[PDB]
Amino acid sequence: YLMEGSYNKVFLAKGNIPAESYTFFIDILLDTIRDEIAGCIEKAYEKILFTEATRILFFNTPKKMTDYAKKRGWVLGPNNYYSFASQQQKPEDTTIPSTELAKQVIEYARQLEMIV
Amino acid sequence: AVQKVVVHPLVLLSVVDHFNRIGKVGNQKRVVGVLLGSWQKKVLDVSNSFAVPFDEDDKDDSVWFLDHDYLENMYGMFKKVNARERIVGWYHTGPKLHKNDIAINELMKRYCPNSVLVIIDVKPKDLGLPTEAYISVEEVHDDGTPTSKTFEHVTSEIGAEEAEEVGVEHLLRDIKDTTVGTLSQRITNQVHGLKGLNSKLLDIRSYLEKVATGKLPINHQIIYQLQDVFNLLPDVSLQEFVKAFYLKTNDQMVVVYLASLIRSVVALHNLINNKIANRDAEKKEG
Amino acid sequence: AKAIRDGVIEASINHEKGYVQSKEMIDIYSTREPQLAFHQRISFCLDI
Amino acid sequence: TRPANHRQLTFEEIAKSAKITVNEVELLVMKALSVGLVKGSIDEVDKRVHMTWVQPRVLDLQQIKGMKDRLEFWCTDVKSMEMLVEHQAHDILT
Repeated sequence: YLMEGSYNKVFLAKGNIPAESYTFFIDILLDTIRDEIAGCIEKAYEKILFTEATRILFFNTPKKMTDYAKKRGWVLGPNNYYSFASQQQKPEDTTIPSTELAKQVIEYARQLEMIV
Repeated sequence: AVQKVVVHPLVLLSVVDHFNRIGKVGNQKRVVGVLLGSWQKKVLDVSNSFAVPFDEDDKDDSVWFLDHDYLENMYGMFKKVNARERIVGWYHTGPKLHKNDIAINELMKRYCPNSVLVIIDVKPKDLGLPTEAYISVEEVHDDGTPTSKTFEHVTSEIGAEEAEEVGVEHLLRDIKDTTVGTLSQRITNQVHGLKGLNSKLLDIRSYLEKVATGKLPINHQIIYQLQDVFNLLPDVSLQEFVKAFYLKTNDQMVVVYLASLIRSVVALHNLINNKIANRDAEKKEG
Repeated sequence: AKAIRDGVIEASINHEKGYVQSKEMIDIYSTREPQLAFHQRISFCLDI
Repeated sequence: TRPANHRQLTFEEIAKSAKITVNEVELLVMKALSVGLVKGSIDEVDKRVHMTWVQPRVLDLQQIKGMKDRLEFWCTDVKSMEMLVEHQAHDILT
């Protein structure tokens, strides 16, 4: 269930143990998905109020949303999570194929006429 | 008016052998001679030449002499042996543009209208062609002198001839990077080409030496073209120019992928043509 | 959410409304994948 | 003044730097193109003009410092890219 996007079922398995305690393992299991929800806040979402993504983890209203909201963006505003969905800078690169392809063209010319 | 020049290796060596035959003076002597030949279809031609007797003293270097009797008689011999051959101009040995080569051309302009000169090289080293020709233009312009005249270099190259290529290719016998395939352009203009851009890059760097220290005339007619270089500097990588570049490249490796796909099958057919020469020969002969 | 995390699908979700929008991504041609599909097989067909 | 980056000005900027109204700047720039002091194109709907070629002017000993510097690192691009040519194209011809 950790393989796919099954989150809620994993947090249902957090507490539904028939075998033994498993407490130290579901506390690592807690942190390693805390930074995973704290990762998947970073999409091209819209404005989310201070209830929805406030309750996607396991909290009502502590300052843990101040810990995440000052940790990453989606800044604390008037019931607002700010979307800096930019993804703008990296394209329009002619020079990198004009270096790599400039290597690979001559590398095509090496095993083309010269005897090996 | 004049498109370009055509220079033969026979006259090209036929100046340097004169530099050998007056190289016994040791001190200083320039090979100045009369350049003979034609020009047809506004294409300048250079076939034959000789050299005129010339001396020059360092003090008061505004004095030249050409023996015009020697100019008349040997050229009359040359017309008599060859009525097709005629005058085309003159030449000097041209290390570094000696000063009498502003009025040598005015001295013998009465023979050829475009009495063109040719600067040659006696110590051959460059990354290009050490063959030069100017053209005479005079100017009554606003600035400069009222009587002003400055030579302008028409482009220069070595024209060939089907007769002379037998002797040229005979006299090479040294190295010749023929079998022009995927590699000859790579070295004649891609290794050598960017280094051809090196010298033209470095030449405006050589003009650049006058920032506050060099010669006294500043720009006037140098900087409109320099401004036009940075102005006409090509397009940056934002447009579909990028996407059309990817498009046609991505079209080109289709063709390369096709022929590359054919070649291995060709050599596979050549492999089966060898296994038939293996198995049906080893049992027969032994 | 993890389908945007792991790569697969790229575009946005309107979690407030409900709809998941997806852009029309055409002209993968200029994008430098089929040159790699070439280059995997150029050198390999030269190998055979 | 504008670099080779954009050099794309607007009719509001002509109305600012020349204090002349919106309905006359096109009659100005058609005359500039007819004289041929400038060479560029005119958009009307986005109110911008793609100026390409300008009449070349004169300059003092300060602009040759900038043209000097823009020449300077343009040398090492030819050095750097030709360096790959002689290195990778080494064995192709001796």
